[PDB]
Amino acid sequence: FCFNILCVGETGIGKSTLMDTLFNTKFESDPATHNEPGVRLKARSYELQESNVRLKLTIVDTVGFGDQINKDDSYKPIVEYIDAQFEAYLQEELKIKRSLFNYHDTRIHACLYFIAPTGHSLKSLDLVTMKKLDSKVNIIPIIAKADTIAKNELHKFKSKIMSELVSNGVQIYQFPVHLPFAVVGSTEEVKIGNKMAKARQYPWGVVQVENENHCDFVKLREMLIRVNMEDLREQTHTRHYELYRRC
Amino acid sequence: FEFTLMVVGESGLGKSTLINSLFLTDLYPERVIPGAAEKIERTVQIEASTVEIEERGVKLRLTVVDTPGYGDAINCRDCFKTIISYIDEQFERYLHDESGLNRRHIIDNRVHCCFYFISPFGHGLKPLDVAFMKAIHNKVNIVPVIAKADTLTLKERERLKKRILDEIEEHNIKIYHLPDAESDEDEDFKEQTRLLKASIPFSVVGSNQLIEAKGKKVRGRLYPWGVVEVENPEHNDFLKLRTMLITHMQDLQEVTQDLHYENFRSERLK
Ligand SMILES: Nc1nc2c(ncn2[C@@H]2O[C@H](COP(=O)(O)OP(=O)(O)OP(=O)(O)O)[C@@H](O)[C@H]2O)c(=O)[nH]1
Ligand SMILES: Nc1nc2c(ncn2[C@@H]2O[C@H](COP(=O)(O)OP(=O)(O)O)[C@@H](O)[C@H]2O)c(=O)[nH]1
Ligand SMILES: [Mg+2]
Repeated sequence: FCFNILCVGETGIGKSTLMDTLFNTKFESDPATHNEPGVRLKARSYELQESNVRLKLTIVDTVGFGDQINKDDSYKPIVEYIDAQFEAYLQEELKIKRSLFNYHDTRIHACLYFIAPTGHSLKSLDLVTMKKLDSKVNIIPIIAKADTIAKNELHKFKSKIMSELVSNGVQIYQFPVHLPFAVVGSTEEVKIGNKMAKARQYPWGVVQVENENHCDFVKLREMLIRVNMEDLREQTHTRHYELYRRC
Repeated sequence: FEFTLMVVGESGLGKSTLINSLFLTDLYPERVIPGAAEKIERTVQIEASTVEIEERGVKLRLTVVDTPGYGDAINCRDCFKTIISYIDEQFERYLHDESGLNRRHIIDNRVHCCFYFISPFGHGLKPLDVAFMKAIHNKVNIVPVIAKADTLTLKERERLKKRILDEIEEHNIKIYHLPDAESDEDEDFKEQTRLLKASIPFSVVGSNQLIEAKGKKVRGRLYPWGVVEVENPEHNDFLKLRTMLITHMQDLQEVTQDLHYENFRSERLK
């Protein structure tokens, strides 16, 4: 029913486009400038049908992430939002006359962390932020704008990213395709065969979002939305929220 | 003749790949990319590689001055000091050498051009890009370059170029301007200067890989959906950037001497 997704990613890295593609609609997607004095968060809620299920979806985007010359403490407004939803849930549990069945859960159930496709490994900001978030939210690292990475570069880049996550002890969500998901988003259509498909048209070819040999979008949509939505909520409640509640 | 080209931009924008594509060189055989934890407080270092280039029939000493570490740290406050100090130091050495009695054997190490690589992943210039260019635009000939242009559709590419140009004007950034073509030059040279000027900022692709551009092995990048050709002007601006640099190397040197060096020299007086 209720599902809250946090998109952490640099300005223009494709957060709004990917969400529109994932749910096959047009959410609010006003671009940010690069001149925000610090990181802030934009939250929007939508009532969707995702198969048969009435879905109250909240999308929380970072704004201004990675844009300042001094990127110190960029994680703090993100953690503040995540902690505020933990605290709101806890205050609900501490009510005398309470109705947790009626309560609209606002806790982040999944964090899509958008990794810029440098082709090297992780930026210092990526490491610092994911380390600050990994005990607060289910981190799902993804390579954004993955059509940037050539066929002969993708596997090495994925492996370098995971090696950095492992060697630095970053805890990422384990789902109950080689990770991290390399995704492409697009609200534009291109005629492929006899059908109109979400795609990106270049002078040299067409990247098809739903072509699993082009990117991991289908696998992301499958794992995040079609399969493990309930598990992401439960891990949020029984692991991340419980850690906060313990203090 | 000697030419010194400085390269600045966020790590991972294909800068070393493009530089090696321009001259068919191998300037970074032992380069080590640091891990994320090492980049948290990484400092900018100057690295200079000098090679002999014999383009067409003219031989020239090319020095590429790279700035590894630029933009890596969490807090990029002093990411400009070392670069600015290096540029001013070359002005300082030249001034001492041309004022001395050994003027016959002066080695000109002044920086004649700076390729500033702009990320194609955002919407436009970032505060770091603006501050760095404003910090050096009175000292060096800035050539802004859109990196990894094969990440952009044509419409995205046109949109980003138009915005970068607007922001350069908004922030009063002085980039290098190509000389206007004289009237005595023939028509197909005047149109050449016009075509180069119209494509600024150049959006380029580089590659060290031979791919199959059906019929011939050429420089490019292979994707499951097609092949980007480095030297296809309908794919990216690599050839315009290369042609611009080779055609205007002498003018770049002369502006460095007549404008930036002279402004350093007069500003030098205490
Ligand atoms: N190469 C490539 N470009 C993409 C992809 N997805 C989106 N883009 C382009 O990048 C632009 C920026 O996308 P957005 O969705 O606005 O990025 P954002 O993260 O929401 O940016 P902000 O809201 O300003 O923080 C889009 O308008 C597309 O043109 C992708 O998968 N690959
Ligand atoms: N999409 C794309 N990738 C590139 C291009 N040039 C280089 N790369 C890749 O980008 C990654 C980093 O390139 P590199 O030259 O080391 O970047 P640098 O850190 O700025 O010197 C490597 O995987 C390259 O193969 C390009 O024009 N387009
Ligand atoms: Mg957006």
